[PDB]
Amino acid sequence: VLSEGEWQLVLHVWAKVEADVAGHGQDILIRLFKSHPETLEKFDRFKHLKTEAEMKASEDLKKHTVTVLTALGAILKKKGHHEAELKPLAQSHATKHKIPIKYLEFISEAIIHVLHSRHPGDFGADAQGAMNKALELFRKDIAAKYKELGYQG
Ligand code: HEM
Repeated sequence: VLSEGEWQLVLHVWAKVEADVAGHGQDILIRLFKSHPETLEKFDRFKHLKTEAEMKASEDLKKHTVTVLTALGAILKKKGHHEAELKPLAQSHATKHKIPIKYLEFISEAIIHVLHSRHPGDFGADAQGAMNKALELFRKDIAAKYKELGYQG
């Protein structure tokens, strides 16, 4: 369970993401695909993309990243009270997309990397610790739902 102080550190950096969610989204998914290329294979819609330049140029990818970060932002804003938000997300990611917990760890790494790079003013050590805790909570709660849904993860 995160403290209110920890949630405020999470939300204060998220406020900066929201200046330009699309640009942050592109950076995060591209970082994921670069660091862990196997993750790209889960996206039938995007797996044809060969290079960072192609990824950056894809309007379709950009739009998807906005969807992803907006969904995550809505979860974070619930400050742990995210049961309603996690239900549809866990179901689609377990049963339609088949995304293991390991891959959610990878995207968490990418989020932390991009925030660390872009936002040193709001992503010092304590703030990064808080974001790590928030993403760990998200992954733990998704993992529990995965199990309930019949997916090993
Ligand atoms: C922060 C974690 C993530 C969030 C918040 C998130 C959110 C979303 C949302 C909102 C959608 C559209 C609605 C839906 O199908 O549920 C989506 C679709 C999808 N997600 Fe995720 N996602 C996350 C992580 C991942 C990861 C790590 C992968 C793969 C490695 C992945 C694979 C997919 C795929 C393949 C789709 C369908 C794309 C399409 O063909 O339109 N997701 N995601």
